[PDB]
Amino acid sequence: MQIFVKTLTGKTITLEVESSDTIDNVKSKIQDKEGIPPDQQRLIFAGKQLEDGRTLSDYNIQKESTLHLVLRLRG
Amino acid sequence: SHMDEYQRKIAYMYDRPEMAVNDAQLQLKVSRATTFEDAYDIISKLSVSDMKKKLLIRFRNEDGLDYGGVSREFFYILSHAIFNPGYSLFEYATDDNYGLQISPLSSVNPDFRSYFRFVGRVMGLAIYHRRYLDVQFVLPFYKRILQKPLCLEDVKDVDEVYYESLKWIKNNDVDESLCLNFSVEENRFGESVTVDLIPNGRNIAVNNQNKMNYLKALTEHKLVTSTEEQFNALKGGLNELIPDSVLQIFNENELDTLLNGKRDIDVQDWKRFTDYRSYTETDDIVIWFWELLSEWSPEKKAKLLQFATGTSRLPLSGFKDMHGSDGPRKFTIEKVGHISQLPKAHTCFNRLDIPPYNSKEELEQKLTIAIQETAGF
Amino acid sequence: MALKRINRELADLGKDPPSSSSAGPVGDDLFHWQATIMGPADSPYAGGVFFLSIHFPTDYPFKPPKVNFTTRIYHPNINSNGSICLDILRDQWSPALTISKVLLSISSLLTDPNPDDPLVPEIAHVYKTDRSRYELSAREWTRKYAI
Repeated sequence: MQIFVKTLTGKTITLEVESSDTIDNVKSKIQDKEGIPPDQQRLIFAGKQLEDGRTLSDYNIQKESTLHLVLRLRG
Repeated sequence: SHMDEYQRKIAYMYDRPEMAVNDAQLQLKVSRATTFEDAYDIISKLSVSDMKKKLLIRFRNEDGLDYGGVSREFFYILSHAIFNPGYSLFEYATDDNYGLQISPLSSVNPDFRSYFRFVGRVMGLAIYHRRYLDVQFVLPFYKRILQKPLCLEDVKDVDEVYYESLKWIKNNDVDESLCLNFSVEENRFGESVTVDLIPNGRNIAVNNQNKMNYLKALTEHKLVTSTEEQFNALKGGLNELIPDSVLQIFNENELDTLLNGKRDIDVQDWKRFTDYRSYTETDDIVIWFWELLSEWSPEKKAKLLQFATGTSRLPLSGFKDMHGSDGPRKFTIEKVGHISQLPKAHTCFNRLDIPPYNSKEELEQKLTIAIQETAGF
Repeated sequence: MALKRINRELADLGKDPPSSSSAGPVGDDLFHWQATIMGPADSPYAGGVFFLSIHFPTDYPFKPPKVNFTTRIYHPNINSNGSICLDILRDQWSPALTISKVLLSISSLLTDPNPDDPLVPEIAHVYKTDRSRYELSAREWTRKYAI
């Protein structure tokens, strides 16, 4: 399937993934396409904060899902 | 090694026939309270021939032996007076990363040339007479003294966030959404004025074909063109005594060592100007911590300081006038965490969270492991 | 670049606001902005309104703005003075970020406090141990101060 992510700079990035693909694989694809380290990625999907070690289907992610890339919180 | 080559360079420099001190002695009396005024009154009138004689400094109404210590104390006081930001001659590059640089606003004075020539003479006198200042400039300053080309990476030493933004512009493409163009806004005494990097530059937006020229102009204006006259006067004053053929055998680090000596972090000041949360001054994890900091090498102390506070550079007056993210924030030691976890650091508040360990050896091991990824000096 | 960008941001906010947050200059000074954040309905701070002061440095957009809370908020990652230095404002700042992104990030922070950034260690410990007590205290503070 295909998913879309909106980064900080307003650029929309398309990723070719599968429903069974893990979060780690998607983050690796994002790093390959853009160079963003997975540890620095804070993605929001309909208010859900993604976590490593899980899969897209764990977050009820479907076809043409749209995510945002918010930034880390340190206070 | 690096040190042996530096010592060879120092010996060769001080062995030059054009940097030999004369046998005659020159007296120099300055009152302790009014050090800046008397120093500027005397130094700004000495001849170049006079400044090459032996320097003998005697404070007023303070008579004693070991004139070397007196001269060292005088140079310390003068260096902490002239380079003090409150005097509107120099300024910190950023409030949270203390780095001295020539203040662009210093041009407001009717005649800054005399003062900056005096500063140049002071620096040349310190280098000439084997006496050390104790100020810490930014690397671009030293690269300018030796007349080296300045590039984008040099902004890393001045301001980290500015360099990150410039590198972002260099790497990623720029659209027309950003309203960036060849002009810089500077707020001088309330009123904000616009400076054009290139003629008719305020009406030229930066496309993907101009951003390289934009970065070049921004770097040059931020590092050089904003302080042309003042630094020209300062370098004239400095080269009055030290010929430029002598300074140009060092680099941006050997010159720093020659000026300020081997940099060290004081521990007595650190202990006297720190505060604790949930920790008392008699708590074991405090006395062990201070013993460890007492018997440590300067590089590791600098690494710990950068790991905790955020930067390895200290204010001009030690830890007393230490700034945090929003304002003054002294070095804080806190009891937060479990025994197994390593010490943590909140940099924007200068906080070091040290869990309640049970022995000094374990504290030493945890603290040495936790600071490895941090590189200081 | 430090005034045209600010005018562009103000124009963008005045056309399609996020429908929750608002921002505007105080009097006539484009480098000092007041902002209003509505309390998120999915967080204990619901039903409240918070005020922020934003100072734009002259190096904008290369240097991030300084935002500070005004109304008190019982939050692990917000101190008494209201200082915020999260990555969108101190570490991960790029010229592409506008002021609406900062407001959205703060409004998201008001619902998802950090677990391991104890700016207030007592409150962070309460959050890690007794979530119900933390939420009750946050609601009490919002009732006392936000209104």
